[PDB]
Amino acid sequence: MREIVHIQGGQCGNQIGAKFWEVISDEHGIDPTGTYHGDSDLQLERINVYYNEATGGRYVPRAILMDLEPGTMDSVRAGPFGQLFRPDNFVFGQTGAGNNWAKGHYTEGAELIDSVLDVVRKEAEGCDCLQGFQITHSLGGGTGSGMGTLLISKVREEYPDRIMETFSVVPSPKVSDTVVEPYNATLSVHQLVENADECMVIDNEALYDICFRTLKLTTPTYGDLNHLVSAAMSGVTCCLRFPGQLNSDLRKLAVNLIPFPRLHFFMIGFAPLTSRGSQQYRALTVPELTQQMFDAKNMMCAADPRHGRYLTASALFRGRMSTKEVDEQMLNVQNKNSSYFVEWIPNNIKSSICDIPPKGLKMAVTFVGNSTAIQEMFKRVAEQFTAMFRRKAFLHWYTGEGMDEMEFTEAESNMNDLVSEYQQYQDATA
Amino acid sequence: MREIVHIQGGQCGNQIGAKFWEVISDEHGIDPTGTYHGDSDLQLERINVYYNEATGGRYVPRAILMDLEPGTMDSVRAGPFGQLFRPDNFVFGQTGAGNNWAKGHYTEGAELIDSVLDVVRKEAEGCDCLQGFQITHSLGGGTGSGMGTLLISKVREEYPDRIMETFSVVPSPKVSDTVVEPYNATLSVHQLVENADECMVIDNEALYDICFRTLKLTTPTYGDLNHLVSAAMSGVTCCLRFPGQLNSDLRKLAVNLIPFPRLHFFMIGFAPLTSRGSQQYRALTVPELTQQMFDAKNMMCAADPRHGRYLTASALFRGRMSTKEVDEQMLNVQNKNSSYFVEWIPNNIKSSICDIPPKGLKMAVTFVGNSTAIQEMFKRVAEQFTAMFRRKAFLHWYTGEGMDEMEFTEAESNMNDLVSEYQQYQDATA
Amino acid sequence: IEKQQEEFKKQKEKEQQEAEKQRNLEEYQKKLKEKLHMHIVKTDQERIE
Amino acid sequence: MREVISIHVGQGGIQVGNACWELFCLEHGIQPDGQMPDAFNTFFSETGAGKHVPRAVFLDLEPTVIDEVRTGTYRQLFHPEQLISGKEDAANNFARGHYTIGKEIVDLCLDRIRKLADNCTGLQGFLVFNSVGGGTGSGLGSLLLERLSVDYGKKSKLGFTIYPSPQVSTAVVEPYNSILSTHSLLEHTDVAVMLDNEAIYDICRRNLDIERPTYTNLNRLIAQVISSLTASLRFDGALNVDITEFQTNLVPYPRIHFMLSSYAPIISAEKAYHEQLSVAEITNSAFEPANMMAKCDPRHGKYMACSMMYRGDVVPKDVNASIATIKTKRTIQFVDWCPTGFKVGINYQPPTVVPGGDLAKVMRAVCMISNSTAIAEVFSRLDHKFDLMYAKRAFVHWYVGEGMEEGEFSEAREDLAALEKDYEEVGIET
Amino acid sequence: MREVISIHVGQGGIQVGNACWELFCLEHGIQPDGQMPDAFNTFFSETGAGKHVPRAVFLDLEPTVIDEVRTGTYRQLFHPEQLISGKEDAANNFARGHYTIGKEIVDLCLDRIRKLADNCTGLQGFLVFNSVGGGTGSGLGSLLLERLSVDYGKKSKLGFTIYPSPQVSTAVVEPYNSILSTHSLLEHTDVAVMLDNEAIYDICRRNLDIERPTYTNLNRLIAQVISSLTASLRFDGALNVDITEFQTNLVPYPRIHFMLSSYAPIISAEKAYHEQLSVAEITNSAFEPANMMAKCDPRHGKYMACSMMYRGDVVPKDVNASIATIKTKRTIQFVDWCPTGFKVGINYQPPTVVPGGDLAKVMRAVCMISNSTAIAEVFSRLDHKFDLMYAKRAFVHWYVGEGMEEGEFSEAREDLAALEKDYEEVGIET
Ligand SMILES: Nc1nc2c(ncn2[C@@H]2O[C@H](COP(=O)(O)OP(=O)(O)OP(=O)(O)O)[C@@H](O)[C@H]2O)c(=O)[nH]1
Ligand SMILES: Nc1nc2c(ncn2[C@@H]2O[C@H](COP(=O)(O)OP(=O)(O)OP(=O)(O)O)[C@@H](O)[C@H]2O)c(=O)[nH]1
Ligand SMILES: Nc1nc2c(ncn2[C@@H]2O[C@H](COP(=O)(O)OP(=O)(O)O)[C@@H](O)[C@H]2O)c(=O)[nH]1
Ligand SMILES: Nc1nc2c(ncn2[C@@H]2O[C@H](COP(=O)(O)OP(=O)(O)O)[C@@H](O)[C@H]2O)c(=O)[nH]1
Ligand SMILES: [Mg+2]
Ligand SMILES: [Mg+2]
Repeated sequence: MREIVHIQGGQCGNQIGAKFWEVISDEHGIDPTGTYHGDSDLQLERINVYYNEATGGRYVPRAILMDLEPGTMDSVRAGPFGQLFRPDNFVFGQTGAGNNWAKGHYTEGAELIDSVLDVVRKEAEGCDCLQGFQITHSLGGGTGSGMGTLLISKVREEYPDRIMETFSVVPSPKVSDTVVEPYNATLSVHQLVENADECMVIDNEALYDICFRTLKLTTPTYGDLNHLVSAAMSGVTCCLRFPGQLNSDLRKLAVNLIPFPRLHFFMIGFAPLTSRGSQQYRALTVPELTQQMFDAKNMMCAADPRHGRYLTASALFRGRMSTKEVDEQMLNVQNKNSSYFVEWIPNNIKSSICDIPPKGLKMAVTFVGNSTAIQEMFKRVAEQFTAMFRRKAFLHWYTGEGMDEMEFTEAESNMNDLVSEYQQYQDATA
Repeated sequence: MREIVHIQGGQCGNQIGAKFWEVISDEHGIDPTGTYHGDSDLQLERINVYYNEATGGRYVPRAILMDLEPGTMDSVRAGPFGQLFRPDNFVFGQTGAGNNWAKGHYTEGAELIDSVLDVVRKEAEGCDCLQGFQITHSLGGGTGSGMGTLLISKVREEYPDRIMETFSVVPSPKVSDTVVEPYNATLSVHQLVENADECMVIDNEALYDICFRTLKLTTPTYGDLNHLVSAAMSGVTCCLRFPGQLNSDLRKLAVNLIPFPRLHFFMIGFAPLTSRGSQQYRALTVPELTQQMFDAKNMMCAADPRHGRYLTASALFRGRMSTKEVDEQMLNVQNKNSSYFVEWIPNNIKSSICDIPPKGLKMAVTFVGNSTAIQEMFKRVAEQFTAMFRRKAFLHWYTGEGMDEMEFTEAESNMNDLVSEYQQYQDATA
Repeated sequence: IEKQQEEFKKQKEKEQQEAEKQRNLEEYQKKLKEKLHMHIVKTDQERIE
Repeated sequence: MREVISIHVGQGGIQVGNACWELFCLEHGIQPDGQMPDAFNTFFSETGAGKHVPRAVFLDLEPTVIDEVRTGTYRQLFHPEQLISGKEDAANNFARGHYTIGKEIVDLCLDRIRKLADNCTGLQGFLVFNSVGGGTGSGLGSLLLERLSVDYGKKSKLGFTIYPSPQVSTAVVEPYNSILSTHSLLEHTDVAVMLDNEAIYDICRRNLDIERPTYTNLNRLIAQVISSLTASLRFDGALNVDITEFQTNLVPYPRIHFMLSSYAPIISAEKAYHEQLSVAEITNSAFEPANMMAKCDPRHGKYMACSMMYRGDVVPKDVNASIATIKTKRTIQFVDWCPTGFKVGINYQPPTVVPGGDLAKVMRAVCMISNSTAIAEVFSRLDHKFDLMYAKRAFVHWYVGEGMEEGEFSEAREDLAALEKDYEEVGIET
Repeated sequence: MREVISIHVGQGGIQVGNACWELFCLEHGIQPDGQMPDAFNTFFSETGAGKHVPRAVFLDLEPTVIDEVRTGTYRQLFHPEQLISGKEDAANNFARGHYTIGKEIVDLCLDRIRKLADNCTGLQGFLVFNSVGGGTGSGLGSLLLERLSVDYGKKSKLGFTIYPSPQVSTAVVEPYNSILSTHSLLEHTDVAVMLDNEAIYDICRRNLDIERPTYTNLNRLIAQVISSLTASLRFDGALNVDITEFQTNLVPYPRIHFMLSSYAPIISAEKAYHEQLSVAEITNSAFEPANMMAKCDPRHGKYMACSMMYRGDVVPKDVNASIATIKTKRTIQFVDWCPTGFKVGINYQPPTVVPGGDLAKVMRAVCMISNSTAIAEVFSRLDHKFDLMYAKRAFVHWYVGEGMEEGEFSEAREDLAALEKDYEEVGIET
């Protein structure tokens, strides 16, 4: 019951999913052949959340994979746990977008999306009670940031009451791999605010910083960043698949973390994270988890959370632990940092406890906090956008496929209005 | 409860700690792998004073090691009992100070100290009831005498009510290994008087004299001086870790040995000390301990204690012995030497008894006396400082990093004022 | 001896001033909060109307 | 021929219902399978041959807790189709569980209530349990109370609500639905008992000496209080009290029926038997402000009426001799228009112990239900918390979009203001 | 139906309380576990079945001694939660234990005192033990006495304080807090008994022939004196004396209640039986100046009143025949306005012997409590010691910085001057 379907688009989203599904399968004891080989009874009670049942007793994820080029899905199939995905759900084009948002949203993405919407509708109509959808995509690419966001609007138009999740990677100015990143980032943020019920920003720069400083491993690769993102993704829905002292589905988090409908851009972090050589030194206790949870360097975004004030915060503890300690520590982390918490909403931290810890760990915490410090990312994105747009650089590529500069002006104005009205509440006082 | 954390800086402080922690571990029966293998029940009751607990049952010291160069900590790790130290507590720079006080206190030491202060704050906030801090460093080096003393002020600013210990090695003019010793000694003494609650001076010359005359061993090395300093260090806090007839924590000594807040520079000594060939001749009795305890050559400083009068004295007896004998001997050592005790404060000797002797010894004594004879060390240090400063020798190295001669003049004036007002009470009469 | 009396006289004067300052600040804050609440009530009436 | 029906709604309600239903089964000798290997009739019903069926119904929209109940050791006890479960959770939204999804479930619950009531012949009244700071709990409790008040009329209903702590909180939006639910049950429930978690945490910490409590320890104490309240209906006693004999003794006026409870003694077996546990000392401990089961100070207000139950071998003369002592004390003062304010009940059955629990076995116990003027502080602080966020209309869109009108928030505020004015008007002397 | 409560505060107080509580348990036949294998009621209370609980409470801020008590053979005797312990020691600072850390502990002690007093029905009075020359002892004793004097009023309190020796001292700052505590208990305690260590050391050396005594030997003699004083309340005697029958016989004026004690015989089993130990010789030995329990010379002053207790097979006529002989002697002279000054008590129970102790078993013993004019010498010498350091304001900063005012030292000096003038005014003949 109350299950969700997985939809991913683009190369970055496909690579994120290729590790997210591996993590989920390892958590539920599903072999790469789709056969259950788990140890505990609880591993099968709520498997309908992510997995479907077919004849022969094997399980198949309800994931939908889409891209405008076939290479990435032809590569993910040969990887581990690549056989679980149903071949029918693979939809792709023969041309690609070339990191051009217009091509992936107006000319090419519009004709292809009917086929993927057909299978999306097939998956949603069938399921017992829908909880919602979760979306993984990147804002630094053309086909992803175009087709995914248009699909968001199409899904929202047909299921207005369901919940919608988006895990979005925004292009940081530090590690830049594409010159046309500001254009399709700014165009995508315009559409994303209007339809997504929840959005979670993730930055490659913050992932590299975490890998270099906390884990202290010499050579980070995309596999480590994907693993961290996958652990963070799994931590959110853990209590929906396992029993606990205070169950809290996604809708309950939506109620408690979004004060106003347009303020739904969160930054997350996962604890504990320790190096291989120091994993024996540390002792896992609730104070040790909560001190690392609110650490500024532990956030999955380069945004500095002590440059603003938290509107609200959430924590999803895992493992068996006493609730009194959790509540007193949450109170203590809020009394010692009163300057960084907005004062006109008292008791702005939500807590939840799940009795099933991750495989290999005795305690774990997932942190989701809505803070005013996120304005800095939109500020720098808009700064680069307005630095590049004033000369109409690279504009002809977009304008040759039916798009105009008016949609750029409206997007810039709406993004600046969002930036302004997000900080409006930072200076608000009672 | 009432535990303390260990912080050491510089090469000399690191070498002192490398033997202090070995002595403590041998006293508590902790193997170099962190596993308890002791014999007595009392060995574990108060182990929380110096050691933390981690998963797997092993113990880890709450020590913080800092230096401006990585060599010394990369060397102490390979020594015996080097694995106990948590790798996370090691903080170091890549440049070093080059025995220049300005570099280790203004330019390089200021930027690095944030990281070490982070772990210091982590250690202190967590512990059950803080008693205080103890600091080991040398006044003859640049990075040590700069960063340690600035850290003293930073710690004092945040914990004004806790107690602070400093074991400071001052450069003697007899055995000189650095030409710029007077400058960073005089600069450090200026800051040390303002913030340290207790200070204990130790001289290499006195250690060599003791090793050559009392122990009569042919070839002294730094390991023997470190062992003597470590035994003296352990003797002070013994009754805080073991039961006894009259327990006396560090704060009780602070109350009883410091008459005025600026007179907190003590010189110490340890008894008994006997040669290998004469360890069978001697019989350990309270008179034998007390006659060696007040012996002038037994002091850990070259200062001659019969060149002045004791303001107060303290003794920390170890082992099981009768209190009546201790009190009568303390009275006798004060009646036969009335000329060397100040007359306007009667009964100026404090005694304490701890029932647990050192491993291998049946009785031991640690002596801490506040005497007016310490003026001679500051006199000679200031004499060398003013002999070198009048020509502005080596001054450009310090003045090229933002420091000026005014801070030298103020330091000299304050040090001379301390020298004068310390002897002011020597001639005072009732 | 002169220095001893003078030193205690200068220190004694310090401490008293600090205690008094803290008390004044606290009282002021409480009165201001009450006034703000009444002003808020009148504003509430206008929005309701 | 005397019966009572208990209603459990929400996660907290179900988790305290489990706690009370181990205790009742243990106290009446019924095995977890429901089989005995004439006092049971108050809570149970005979099936003709063999097992007993509880007169209880479990409600929740979120299926996890009910599924946990239906697989534990008590799977055979409860009737399979009185554990009504939904599919979609209200997610802390009050408007959801009162207007959207609770309406489609409430009919089945009312049908079950009718089917249980037609079996009883001497129905004393209803009991209901619900944690107030949640969507489904507060909303469904309000709707059920409103339906029952018109279906049955004058039958008595008792509510054991758990209000949020003064500063400790798990959600961020619980003041809104707490205020709305207080509005709903103010004019619909005959008795409401205060049960916030912080006071019980302090009780456990101080008396039970548990430093890491969980929810089960709290629920066991609540279950013991319920058993003490309802013991008089199913055991012989020298001075009996019925449920219907409350509004004539504790409720001076129809609006004022919120009171706070206390229990004594609370002590562990490790140090219980060293002291005699006389009736005087337990009745003194019960009146201690620190032993209130709700975090309110009785020293800040007058008492209106005290109803307090004993059980064990207590003799009435010893009870009178202790009521006199309490009337003597100057720190406890009653209201002017109430000369006598004590209602005393005495029962013979000593409290039963649950194996593996915290409380030890004792021969005397006291449970007090006291109505006092000091309860207005919790209303004032909840009102202050509500006003802060309602000034800016925060989180209101999550409620307006679930069918609730804009003006519904204001009238709850007006009713709380009326209640606070009424509490002030009653407490003034004539 | 007669009871007394003993209060033990500080290290010396707890160490003498242990000494008296072996003796009482041995004298009433109670095993160390508290189980007997109607006279016990004075010191103990019956729990209904089995063990007995002492009417004593142990106080200390420094946890070592209490932890030693809670692990010895007497762990099962004392109630677990009447051994109140702190975390931080006062460290010989009087201002600490009266203004800073003692205030937060005193409330628990007063609650325990109330809980013990409500059990007693015929409470005779309180006993208190505290070594005066310490921070926590003197400060907490002063605060407890000040609270009790107003909570209970006219109930009698007896203080067995241990003043410092004339020349032998363990601390260096004990005159300050000794004078302050004398100030505090001058107007707050009904009886104060002198107990300095030097006199008892001389007694042990001369009579017991022990050349290396420890604190236990001193505490056993003090325990024997306490037992002799309180024997008359729990054993049948030809001439009984109650505690309340003291201020009418030994205290001529409300200010004068400091008196010094003596005991006889004190002799070892190796030479005890060679002599007959007649009543005349023991009552002569008790009046010998060298057998005073405080180092004061009675030949330097007049006597005011002598209260002296016998126990064993003594006959009153032999007592009278010995009082006459003492009145005859020319070296002992009484004050002019007191014709008869002796109060005599006779008890039948001989003193009990502790196994492994120093004293032997005898059939006759005498304990005298004598009030004499010569006690002013200890006040004069303590005053002289105080003035020497207070002239230069030494060690005052350790007290001013703990909340105490500057002028508080002067008024204690004025009260001592008043007491010394009063003692001179009383001793002059009319
Ligand atoms: N005393 C006690 N309180 C609980 C317990 N579980 C939850 N609560 C309280 O209940 C409040 C939230 O309501 P819940 O009962 O957890 O959830 P709910 O009532 O089912 O409402 P939903 O969130 O819509 O499911 C929290 O603030 C907790 O303080 C419990 O086991 N014991
Ligand atoms: N007769 C006797 N005197 C003692 C004993 N122990 C300590 N004293 C005296 O107590 C004085 C100091 O006070 P302590 O009792 O030791 O310490 P305290 O009262 O707990 O005060 P703190 O130092 O703050 O802990 C010393 O001068 C001793 O003479 C003892 O066992 N027997
Ligand atoms: N975490 C992660 N990020 C990736 C990976 N591959 C690419 N990216 C990010 O995705 C961005 C490029 O997106 P792109 O591949 O053009 O998306 P597309 O246009 O939808 O195919 C780069 O800035 C990378 O930082 C990966 O394997 N893991
Ligand atoms: N006791 C002892 N003293 C040492 C040792 N090594 C160096 N010293 C002393 O430290 C002084 C030099 O200090 P330095 O190493 O420059 O301190 P740094 O600048 O902080 O690294 C010399 O005068 C030595 O006497 C050692 O192993 N033991
Ligand atoms: Mg729920
Ligand atoms: Mg002590």
